[PDB]
Amino acid sequence: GDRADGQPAGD
Amino acid sequence: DIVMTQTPLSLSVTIGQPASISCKSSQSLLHSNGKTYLNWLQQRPGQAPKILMYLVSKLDPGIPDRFSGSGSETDFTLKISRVEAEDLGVYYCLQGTYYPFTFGSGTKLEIKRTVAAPSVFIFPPSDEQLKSGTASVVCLLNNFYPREAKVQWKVDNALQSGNSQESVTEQDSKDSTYSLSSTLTLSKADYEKHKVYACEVTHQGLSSPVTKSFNRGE
Amino acid sequence: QLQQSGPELVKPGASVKISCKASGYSFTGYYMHWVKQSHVKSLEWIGRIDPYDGATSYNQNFKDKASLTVDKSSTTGFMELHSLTSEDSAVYYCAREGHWDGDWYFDVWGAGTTVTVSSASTKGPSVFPLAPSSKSTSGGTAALGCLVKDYFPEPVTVSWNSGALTSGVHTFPAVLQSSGLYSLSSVVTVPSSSLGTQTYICNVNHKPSNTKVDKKVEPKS
Repeated sequence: GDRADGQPAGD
Repeated sequence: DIVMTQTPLSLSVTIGQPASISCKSSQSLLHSNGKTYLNWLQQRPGQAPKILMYLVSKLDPGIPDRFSGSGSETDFTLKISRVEAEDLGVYYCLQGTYYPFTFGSGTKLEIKRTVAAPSVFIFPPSDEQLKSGTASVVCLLNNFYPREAKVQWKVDNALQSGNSQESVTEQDSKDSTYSLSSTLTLSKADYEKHKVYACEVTHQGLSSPVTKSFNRGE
Repeated sequence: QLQQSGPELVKPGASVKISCKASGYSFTGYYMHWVKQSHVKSLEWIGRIDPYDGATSYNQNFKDKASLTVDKSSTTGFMELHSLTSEDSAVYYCAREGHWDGDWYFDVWGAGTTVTVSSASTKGPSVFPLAPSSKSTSGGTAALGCLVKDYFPEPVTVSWNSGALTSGVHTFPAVLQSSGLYSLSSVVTVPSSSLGTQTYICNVNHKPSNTKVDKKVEPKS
């Protein structure tokens, strides 16, 4: 949906 | 924060032989969503870290397939089936399951290759430096293996102490060798008090010491 | 790729802001994270920023220490480090958290910014040729180089023929002199047969002091 995602340890 | 403990902390593997590095996490890295966020990175001398494997075992697409990873929820192993020269450097595990991200301490891999003796070179000081009042004499030992080498400075055949410094390169990522320089630094006055400047090099690839010398002002 | 700003000398107690210019991908599409590499080579995650809305998430150990901002119009991310002490000397990396085949991990890293915290003043190097001669020949090859003496702090950048000559170069780790200043040499091995036609120039850039030197290295005559 064009929004950044990443591995859960980032927040 | 999650503790990541790597073992061994260093190791040395002959070209063509297998390497294995393990990591243990202080808690399960299995997330609620069924994924296990355990990553492996390699850092070559002079470069940024680079992700090799994510999700325990999934190879980044630019990574050669001699790399593989395995693991449970808490213990993990990175394997290289046959190490190559470019596998040198420090290997890190990294968990991304629990905030905050945490890395292990790193495991330094040296690539063992055949014994190679240094090629030895010596450089008198430049006229430019002499003008300014000091003399650095540089002895260069190029592309040798393994890294241990002994350099001694002799001036008019008297052994020197206390007036030199040396440093050894990182391991070379192509040929797996090291190089070393040793620099003798005198005042211009002391430099001009002596004729013969020599470095004498010992290395297990040499059966006797090797000497490279010049006469001041030739 | 990601392009970080150059190295920094910082007085203790002072602050510095380092930057990380992104090119070739959609800036607001991916998290930008920052990682500290201490001289013992320990890596620690500092935090991340969402360049779309400026939202930050920090490692609790760096809460008072780092603040992440972003400039959308220049697709550049910034980390400011505050009230610096000896423990903040290190190499700082930025990294993009990218995606591949439906998963996320750090897939592009900047090259690192070295920060040295010191009340000493910066000082540019002196550069001297290490000329090839009969005492620096073996096997039909010649070694030559440059002595890069008496600078502060690390690092100094050495390249050869403006980056065109890389094969066979060794730029040694700096040594720390009794004066508290650094020195290093960079050497290259070349054909001895071509010393009469090729030109060898060592390019020395010590950014902390804004010192740049090019030294042509020739045989002694």
